[PDB]
Amino acid sequence: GIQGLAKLIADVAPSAIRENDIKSYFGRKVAIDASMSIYQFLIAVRQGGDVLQNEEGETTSHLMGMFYRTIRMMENGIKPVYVFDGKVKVTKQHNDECKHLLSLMGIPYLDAPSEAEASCAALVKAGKVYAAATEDMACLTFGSPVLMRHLTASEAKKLPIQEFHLSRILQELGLNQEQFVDLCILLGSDYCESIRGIGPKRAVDLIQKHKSIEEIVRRLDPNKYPVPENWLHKEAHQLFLEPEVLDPESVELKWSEPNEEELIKFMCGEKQFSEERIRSGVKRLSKSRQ
DNA sequence: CCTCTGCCTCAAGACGGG
DNA sequence: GCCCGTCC
DNA sequence: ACTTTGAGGCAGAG
Ligand SMILES: [K+]
Repeated sequence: GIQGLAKLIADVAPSAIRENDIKSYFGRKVAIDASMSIYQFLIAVRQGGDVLQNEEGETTSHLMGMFYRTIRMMENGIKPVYVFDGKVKVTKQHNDECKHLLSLMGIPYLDAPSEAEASCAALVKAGKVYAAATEDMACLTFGSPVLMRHLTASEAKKLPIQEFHLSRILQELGLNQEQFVDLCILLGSDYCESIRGIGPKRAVDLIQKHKSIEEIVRRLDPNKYPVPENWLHKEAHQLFLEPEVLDPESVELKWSEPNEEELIKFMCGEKQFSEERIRSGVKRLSKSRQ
């Protein structure tokens, strides 16, 4: 994520956030970070202090969450493509099992060379999907034209679906993508440190005036705002600006009919899900394809 | 105003019966 | 609708 | 990660 970026946009560029009804997204395609969704299911889907599992002790919380959340999206007319991270722990077995489930459900997935969010952003840039459905605002820093929050949130949570439009953010802040990347570094990114004493108000002001972190460092008073030693801001800038990403043209994205017979063998025979519940889910999925 | 830091509170997936 | 036990 | 974890809201110092 980017520390304080969503709050900043709401505070200073609220017109960049559009809130629309779920019905308005019927038929839209979205990219989703599979690795993060697996991680979240391992945390959320718990019983008695442990993940759901079959009698052999093999985890199934990830399968449970992926199976029903995907069906709910398709019931809303939203077609997801899942993006797996490239180069509580998400294991290779978790990924392989979720990929197997997705293939049997007829849901496309892709392997990112590196960051899943950056490859999600690349898919939106190429027009392959409408938006990245994520809470990670760094997807904007990777250049995603549209980010959508709370798309999969249950109705009970009463969280409105929010579209963040990158072009509007840049227009309101008066910045280009390169300057926006430097601003996100000053706000606080996973890749490198931020300058102590420089928060969201001063970072926006300094980026608008000086236009680059390099220029900012020269202008700043070293005594008042010392930078961290061996600051990797040039490296982080490059990771956001030119990330290693998949080729959106490489793989054709297709949503196909689920394979109920194989889903029963895998989810019920092996993973010991209730057959009644799996068949009910498959029927909802088939109905949503209409 | 602005940015910390420390203290605090509470959500964290989906389903289905009542 | 919500509450809350259960899912595996 | 619910016999825990962590993100965010708040108040006040500097
Ligand atoms: K800082």
